[PDB]
Amino acid sequence: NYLPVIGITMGDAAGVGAEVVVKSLAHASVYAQCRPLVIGDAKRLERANQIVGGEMKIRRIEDASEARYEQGTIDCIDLGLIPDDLPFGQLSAIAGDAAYQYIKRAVELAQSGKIDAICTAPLNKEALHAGGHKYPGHTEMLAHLTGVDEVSMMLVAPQLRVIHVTTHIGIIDAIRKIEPGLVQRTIERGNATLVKAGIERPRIGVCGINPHAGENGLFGYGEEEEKIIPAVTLLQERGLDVTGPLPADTLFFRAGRGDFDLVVAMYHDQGHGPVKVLGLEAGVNVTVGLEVIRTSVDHGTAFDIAGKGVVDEGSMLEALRQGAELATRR
Amino acid sequence: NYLPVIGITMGDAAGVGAEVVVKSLAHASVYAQCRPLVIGDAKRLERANQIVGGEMKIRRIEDASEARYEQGTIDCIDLGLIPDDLPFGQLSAIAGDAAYQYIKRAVELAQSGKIDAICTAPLNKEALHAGGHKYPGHTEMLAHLTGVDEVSMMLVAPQLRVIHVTTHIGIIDAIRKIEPGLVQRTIERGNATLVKAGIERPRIGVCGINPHAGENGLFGYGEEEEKIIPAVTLLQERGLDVTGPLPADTLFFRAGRGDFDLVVAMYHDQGHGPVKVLGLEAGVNVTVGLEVIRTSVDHGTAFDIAGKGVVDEGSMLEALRQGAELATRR
Ligand SMILES: [Ca+2]
Ligand SMILES: [Ca+2]
Ligand SMILES: [Mg+2]
Ligand SMILES: [Mg+2]
Ligand SMILES: [Zn+2]
Ligand SMILES: [Zn+2]
Repeated sequence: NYLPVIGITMGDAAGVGAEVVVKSLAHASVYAQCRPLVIGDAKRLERANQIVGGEMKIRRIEDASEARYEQGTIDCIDLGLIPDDLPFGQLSAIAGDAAYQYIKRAVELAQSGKIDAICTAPLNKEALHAGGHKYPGHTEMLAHLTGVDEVSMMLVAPQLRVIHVTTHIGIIDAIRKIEPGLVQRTIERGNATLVKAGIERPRIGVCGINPHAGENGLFGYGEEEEKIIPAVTLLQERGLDVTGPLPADTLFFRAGRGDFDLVVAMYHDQGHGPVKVLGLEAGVNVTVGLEVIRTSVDHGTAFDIAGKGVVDEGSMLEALRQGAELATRR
Repeated sequence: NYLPVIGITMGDAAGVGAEVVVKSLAHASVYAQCRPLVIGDAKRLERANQIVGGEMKIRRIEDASEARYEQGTIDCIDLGLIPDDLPFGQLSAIAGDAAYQYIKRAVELAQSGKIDAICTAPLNKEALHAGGHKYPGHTEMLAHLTGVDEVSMMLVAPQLRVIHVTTHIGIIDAIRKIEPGLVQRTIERGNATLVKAGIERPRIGVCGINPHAGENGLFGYGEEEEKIIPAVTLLQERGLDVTGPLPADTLFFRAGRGDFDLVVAMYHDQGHGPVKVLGLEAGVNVTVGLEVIRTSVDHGTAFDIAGKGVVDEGSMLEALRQGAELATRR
C-alpha cells in the first residue's frame, strides 16, 4: 500500500557509503518497498556512480517534497559539503562533519514527519571527532540529536522480532544491569515501534534471565521476581499485551510459530543466537526508540576498498528492506 | 546400510511407557531406521496393545540374538516382573524396581555391544525410590550403572548438534560451575559420541561465555581465558578439531551452514534457543557419555492418562529416529 519514505544518510564521504547507496538504488526491488531519499552530497554520488559503472543520474533537491522517486535518478538533499577532489580511503575532518550534518538533517526530517525511517550508511568515529562532533558513536549521535537518553537494539527475521534489554556487556554485568526500569523501557520502546509500523496491539513475550524463567525458584537467585516481573505487571495494568517472563527457548519456539509480534531478550546471546542460526543476510542492526525506526549495516567505512567500486550492497539492501517493513505507517 | 539395534526400555509399568512403545512400533518408518528391541514386560506390552487397539503380538526372548525384528511382532527381553493386574496410574515399588532392572539390562547390553543405542520410555522417580533405588533421576541412574560420573545433554536439529557444558542451573551459578575440566570433558564426550556414529574427525565449535567471546577483554571478567581456553588448547594439542571460544551467535550461523559437526554451548538458553526457534518436533533429549547414545522424551509417566490409550507417540518416534542417527556404527 503506502510506500514509506526512507531518509538514507550518505555517511563519511571518504568511505564506501556513497558507492553502496548508488549500487543499492540500481535495484528495482528497493522501489517496491520504499521511496528512497538520499541526504548527502550530489557530486559525491555522481563520482560513486562513475566508480561503480552505474547509469544513475543525481537530482539536487533542497526539500524532501521535491523528490520524485523515479528509478534511474536519485533524489539527493545535497548539502554541497564535500570538495570534488576529496580522496577516498583517507581520514577527513570535512567528511566527518558532513556525516554529522546528514544525520542532523535526517533527525530534523523525522521530527517534522517528512521521512518514515532512517537508513544510515557508515561513518568513521575518528573523522567525526576531527570534524568537531565528539560523540561516542553513530547510534549515540542519533540519540543525542533526537533528544532521547536510551535506545534499544533489535534483530529481525521471518516471524521473529527480538529486542534486547542488554547487548554489548559481559554476561555477569548484564544480569546486574537488568532491573525493572530498563526492562519496562525496553518493552515500551518495542511496543511503540510496532504500533508505528501498524500493529495496533503488539503481542509481546518476555524472556527470563534463568533457564525455564527460574522454574518457580528452582534455578537462580530470584532474578525474575526482582528484575522482570514488576515491569511486566505495570505494563499489563497499563493495557499492553505482555506475557512473561517465559522460558526463553519455549518463547522462541512460539514466536517462530506466529504467537508473538515481539520477543524481549534479556541479554545478547539469548536473542542473537536464535536469529543468527537461520542463516539469513548478515550485518543489519535495527535501532529502536528514535522518532522513526533506524537501520544500519555493520561493515564500516572500509577505507581499504573505498573508491574502488567493489563494496557489496547486499547488507545495505537488507537494511533498506527491514527499514521499510518497520517504517512509520501513514 | 547397517540398521542399528536400539534397546528400548519400557520404563514404569504404571505409566504410559508400554503404551507409547506399542504405538511407536506400529509405524513402518521405525523399521527403516533401526531394529527395535524392547527390554521390559511382555504381559504389560500385551495389555498395552489391547488398550491402544493395536494388532501387535509379543515374542518373549531371553537374549538379544533371538530378536527377529518382524513388523507386527515385538521382540521383548521379558524380565517377568510386573503382575498381570498391576494398576495403571499409581505408584508401585515393583514397577519402580522393574524400571531400574530394564535400564540395568540395557546398560549390560550396551557394554557387551549387543545394542547400538538406548531409547528410554518414562519412569517415575518416587516409584524408583519405592523400589529401593534412591537416584536423583532417570539420567543419573543410567550414569551410575554405566560407571561414569558425568554425562552431557545434547539437542539435535538438521545441521545442528548442540552439546551443553551446563543445563539446569541458574545462569549466575552456571558461569561459576564452568571451568576447564568440565569444558574439556564435555568436548571429549561430544567427540567420542560422534566418532561412534561414524564421524572420524568431528569438527567442533565452542561458544564463549561472554558475547563476542569477550571481544578481546572488552566484555566480562576473563571467563574465556579462565574457564574455556585451557581446555580447547589441550584438546587441540591432542589432535581434536576444536575451534573457539567463538561468539556464540556467529558459531550458530556457521554451524547451520555446515561448518561444524558439533556446537558446544556453555549454558542452557545459549544452546536451546537456536534449536527451539526452528519449531521442529519437540520433547527429545539426547544423553551423551554412556557406552552408547541414549535418547528420551520429556513427557513423564503421565499417570493421569496411563492405561487409557491416548498417549501420543510423536515424541517417542523422534527419540527413536535421533537415536538411530547417533547409534554406534558397526
Ligand atoms: Ca547493554
Ligand atoms: Ca548443569
Ligand atoms: Mg555489483
Ligand atoms: Mg494413534
Ligand atoms: Zn554483538
Ligand atoms: Zn530445560
